[PDB]
Amino acid sequence: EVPLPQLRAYTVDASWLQPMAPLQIADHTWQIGTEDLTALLVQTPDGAVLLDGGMPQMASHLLDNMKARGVTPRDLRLILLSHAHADHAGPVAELKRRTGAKVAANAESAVLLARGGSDDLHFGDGITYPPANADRIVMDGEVITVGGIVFTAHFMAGHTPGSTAWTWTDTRNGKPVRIAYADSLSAPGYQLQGNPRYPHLIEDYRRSFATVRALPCDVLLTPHPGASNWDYAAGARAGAKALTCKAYADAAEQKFDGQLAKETAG
Ligand SMILES: O=C(O)c1c(-c2ccccc2)oc(-c2ccccc2)c1C(=O)O
Ligand SMILES: [Zn+2]
Ligand SMILES: [Zn+2]
Repeated sequence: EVPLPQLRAYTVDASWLQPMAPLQIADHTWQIGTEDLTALLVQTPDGAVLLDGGMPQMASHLLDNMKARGVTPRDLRLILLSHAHADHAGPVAELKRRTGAKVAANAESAVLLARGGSDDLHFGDGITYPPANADRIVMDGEVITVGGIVFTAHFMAGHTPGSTAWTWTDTRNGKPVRIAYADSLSAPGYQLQGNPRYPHLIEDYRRSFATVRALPCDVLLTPHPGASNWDYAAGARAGAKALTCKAYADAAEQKFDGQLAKETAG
């Protein structure tokens, strides 16, 4: 007699869990996550913003990196998200408890976050994390301003219903740098065609390729840094091979077209 299987925790490559010191992207913007998961701190004269936190277990590390940058728990005003999967929104509930941060997100991301990632359209209850509530709901193209860094939301549904690119203008050497944090355009293990839980999935992805291609994009960053060819562990060379938003979108569309063909064959 065979019992039901134990629960299996989702495990990741060691580099996804490997702490790194803050890496400066532009005058106000730093990577403060691990070697292989993005978590961006944007520091202003009127508080700080975090875009993504990575996995559930990264909360204390993020807080240590914030302190190294001079940002206290009270100083963190706002959390934004690329999308609400465990590997990017992991530690959000814990950060809200340990800091002043409030969460702004679109309705789709807020609903999935409130679920802690459960009942995912594709992963089901396979990748759950602690639930969190959003404090503010944002619409496509809506702007949020903190200390004169202006973040604009660009909905790019597909990877999740609520996938979002966040764009802002920072500086380097007194010159503007248009940063684009574009969400994932992967479909890992997804049923793409005739999916009853996401009937217009393909059309949403195609529109999202177009959105990403057109973003204001001097520097592209992605939730998984490898997708945009970042190597955070390479210090001074971390961003040298980085893709343009146009190149990222083209590569993603080519991979998606291959996946569609394999699906039809399978
Ligand atoms: O966010 C996702 O859906 C992806 C995840 C993931 C999601 C939740 C928990 C653990 C991993 O891994 C990957 C991934 C796995 C291996 C290599 C690169 C990315 C994802 C992707 O392709 O977007
Ligand atoms: Zn994801
Ligand atoms: Zn991911």
